[PDB]
Amino acid sequence: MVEANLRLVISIAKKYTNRGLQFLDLIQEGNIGLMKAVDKFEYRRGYKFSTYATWWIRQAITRSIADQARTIRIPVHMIETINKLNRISRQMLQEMGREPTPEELAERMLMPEDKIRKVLKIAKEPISMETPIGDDEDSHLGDFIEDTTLELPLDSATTESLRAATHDVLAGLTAREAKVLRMRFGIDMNTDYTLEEVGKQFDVTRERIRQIEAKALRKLRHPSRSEVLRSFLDD
Amino acid sequence: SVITVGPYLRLHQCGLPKKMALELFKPFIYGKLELRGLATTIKAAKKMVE
Amino acid sequence: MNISDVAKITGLTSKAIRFYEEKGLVTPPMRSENGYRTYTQQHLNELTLLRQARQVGFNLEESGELVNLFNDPQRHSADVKRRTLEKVAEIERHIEELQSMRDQLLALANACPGDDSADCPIIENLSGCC
DNA sequence: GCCTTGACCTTCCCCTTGCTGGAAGGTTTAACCTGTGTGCAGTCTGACGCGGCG
DNA sequence: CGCCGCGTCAGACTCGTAGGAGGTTAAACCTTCCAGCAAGGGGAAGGTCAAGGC
Ligand SMILES: [Cu+2]
Repeated sequence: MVEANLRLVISIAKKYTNRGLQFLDLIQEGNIGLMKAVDKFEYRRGYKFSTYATWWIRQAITRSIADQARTIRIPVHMIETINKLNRISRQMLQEMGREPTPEELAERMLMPEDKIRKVLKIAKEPISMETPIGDDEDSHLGDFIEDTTLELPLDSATTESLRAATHDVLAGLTAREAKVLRMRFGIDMNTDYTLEEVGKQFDVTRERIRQIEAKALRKLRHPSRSEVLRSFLDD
Repeated sequence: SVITVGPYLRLHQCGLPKKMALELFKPFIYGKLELRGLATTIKAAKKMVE
Repeated sequence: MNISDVAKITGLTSKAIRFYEEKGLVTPPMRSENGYRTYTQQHLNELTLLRQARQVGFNLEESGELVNLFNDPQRHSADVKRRTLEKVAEIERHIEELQSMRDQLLALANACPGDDSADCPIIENLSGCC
């Protein structure tokens, strides 16, 4: 029975090799088609086996087209939405002579705008890093890309300078306050302690710890030492 | 750039438009501004440079 | 049973039934291996009881207790009717105080000129100024 | 500058009705229909290997 | 053995020019997970408003 009906299978797969993916894989899903069609068959009905099989095969492949065929996964529900959308769009094209409007086919479909928006935002596919953007093979699209991710050496050196000036100032304030604030803000280590934990390391206090913070602010506020950061004011 | 003639040059010399060099010797200048105390930092230096 | 057929028979929908089962408000219906909630004539009448219980006024909890009553063939019509009557009383209090509120609203509104004015006497009766 | 000391605020998670809507993910219909292709690609070409073939 | 043919591999450098896609292939029946509403209420954990004792 597998070897009975292979030719209908290829017939349908080539009827649908209107260019979704490729020939052979489709043909092979059709072969699984035929397997499960035969592996459960009701004979009592008295019809031809082949048609029962046929629609089972149709469903198998018409899924597998839509699961794969994009490196992005868009599950099936969105897929048939797009399908019926365009099935309506063709007839809007005729009976308008003109492209559609989101509100009009929203009315005709009876469903709301922002879905159509994000659909058409999502409906489109990726465009191949090495496409020939030049007139000739001048250079492909790769040159026209930025590494907008990593660093600025300017800002890196600027941040080093921030750090230098800051610990230079911390030398200028109280050892207690400066050290306790290096650790309270997590400087000079990996992790950031908090009010009570810094306290009960040091000692039990809570609110005079706050007032030690305000003290250090007054010590820093001090419009003679700001000038190592009065430009980092603008940083 | 495009080139033209200096018919008075001392050949080991070269012609040069400035602003090109102004970009090309930039962080040099930044360091030297910081060194002379004029612009002690880099955005200060850069603002003076602009 | 077929879960949609059951929900249409009781008028509810499936997530309603599921919400009630989450709240432990009926006999547990089994699933099938595919996962279809196996309802029953037992669940039919449990759900119809639990349906009209709140339309009457019995909440999720006391209506679960009513399905307990039904699932209790040892039940006592007394306590049933006593709770029916406690409900009558609570509805009475509700009616009385809602109509007290109504009367206050009507005293406010008929006292208003409705003269499309900045002089809306209602709001200044409501607001603690002046 | 060491201590609370009391008492007030702001944020952030979590909870209490009766559901509702959404998203992602599954499984079956008996009238049928049996070998593509489908637009390439316009033949660049001289030196050089090597398979067959005498 | 000495052709004959087929088959692979090569085909200067540096600047800039334009942004760019397209046509088509079920529907029903089910499953599980969470967002969100009133109208707020508890409650954690940092704080933060005054005020003291040396
Ligand atoms: Cu009024």
